[PDB]
Amino acid sequence: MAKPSYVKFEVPKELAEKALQAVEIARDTGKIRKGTNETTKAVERGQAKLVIIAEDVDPEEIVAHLPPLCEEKEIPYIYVPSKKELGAAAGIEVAAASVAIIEPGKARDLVEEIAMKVKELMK
Amino acid sequence: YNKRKPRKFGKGARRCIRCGQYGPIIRIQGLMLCRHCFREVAPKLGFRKY
Amino acid sequence: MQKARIKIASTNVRSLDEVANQIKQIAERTGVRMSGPIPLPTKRIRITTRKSPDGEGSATFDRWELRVHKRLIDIEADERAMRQIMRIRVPEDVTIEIELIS
Amino acid sequence: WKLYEIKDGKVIRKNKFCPRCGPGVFMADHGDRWACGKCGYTEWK
Amino acid sequence: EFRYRGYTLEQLMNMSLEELARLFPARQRRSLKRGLTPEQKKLLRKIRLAKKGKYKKPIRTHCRDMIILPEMVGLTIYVHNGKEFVPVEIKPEMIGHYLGEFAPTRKKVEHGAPG
RNA sequence: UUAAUUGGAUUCAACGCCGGGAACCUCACCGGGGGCGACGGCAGGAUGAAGGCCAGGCUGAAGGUCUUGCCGGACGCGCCGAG
Repeated sequence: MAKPSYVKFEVPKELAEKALQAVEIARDTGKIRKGTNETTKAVERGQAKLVIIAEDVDPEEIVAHLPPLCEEKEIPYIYVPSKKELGAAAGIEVAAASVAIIEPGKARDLVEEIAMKVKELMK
Repeated sequence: YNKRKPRKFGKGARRCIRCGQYGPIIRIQGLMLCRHCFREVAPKLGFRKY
Repeated sequence: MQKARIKIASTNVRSLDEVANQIKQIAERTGVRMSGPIPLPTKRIRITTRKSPDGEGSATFDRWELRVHKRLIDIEADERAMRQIMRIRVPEDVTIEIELIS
Repeated sequence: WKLYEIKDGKVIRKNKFCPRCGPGVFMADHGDRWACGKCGYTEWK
Repeated sequence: EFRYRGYTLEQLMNMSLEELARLFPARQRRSLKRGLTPEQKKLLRKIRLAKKGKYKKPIRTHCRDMIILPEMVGLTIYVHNGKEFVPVEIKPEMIGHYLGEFAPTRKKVEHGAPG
């Protein structure tokens, strides 16, 4: 299983789990924008503090624009091995292709860590 | 589109307070009551027969 | 000299008489000239309506009435005298309106 | 999201931003005009 | 030739709306002074675009109250009588009259055997 | 008679009666147009509106309808029970 073309770094299992946990915590006690349209809208608006992107998305054009945009706007972005897991972390039955944390809520320490652990990935 | 047009005048303008009928409404000093509705509440209002 | 004019309007006759008597009894206790209660005309609201809810049968009419009575009490200027009138217990059906004429 | 192309690390966008309500509003590229369908605003090309 | 208050149809053409209405009776002139309805104004836009050729649709209408002016002359318009749009063609002689006058809505009543 | 003149009322006790005022409204008639149908289940969802929107055509007109494409940033097509 070759990684999708938009992939720029390999996320460890623990780091993906922490990203999903931050998504859950930001849903509960913060704000997460669900769906890639609102993800791009917030990242363009600059209100996103982290971007979680699925890896098993069959049409890669949905998430082909998220890595370079995120590197353009200096908003850290992280990957998760499944969009079903991202929908579960976001509390929506449909598979959440991507999630944009606006208010980390009680995930701040995680996101601040995750971003740092994202900041070592492209290095 | 579903909003009734605003009628200040005409039979449609005034509706009975109690039963809402668009027909006979008594407006002597601000009742807004259907003529049927008046008979059952006149004693409550203090009206007496003489 | 300054005069205080009190209009007392009510459907109930006896409540009107009670309030007027209360003001009167306050008057000579306070020792201030108090012109006697003048009973103005009693206004008679009359409403005539057909009895029949439907249209069938003989045409019959019912005439309902309100008689609202009104008395005028003029009193002279003494702050003690006009202080003792907000303390009056006033029944619900009686309405008092007090103005001040030079 | 299909209205966001990206080339050489910068995002090109297939339509204009409507100035009346700031970003987040794509609006019609009719060829002859930049027509905004949030309120009917139209800037003819 | 056709004359209206001592003026011809083409003479009527060049008169301003106020002077034109001054030839109308009190009812129509005062209706005009009070202002046409917005729907009447939309119909006026329609008929004026038709007279310039841009508006090629067979022109209908509901505004029975639209008072005929000299500018409607020579055009076919279909007024709603309540069930369908009866057609009328505007000759010069309808200047000073309402559309609803020429849009029949009640059928002819004739008399048969009593019940 | 009418597409329609909405219905009730039949002597005493139906016929300036319900209608106690019909240009709209009243309105229940007729013609035409437009929007729905609470709340549950089946299915969908958000991948984005269900609602509005320029330029038009239809449409009396009404982004109602469609060409066109936006929003709108949020869950509501269709069938069944039931409203």
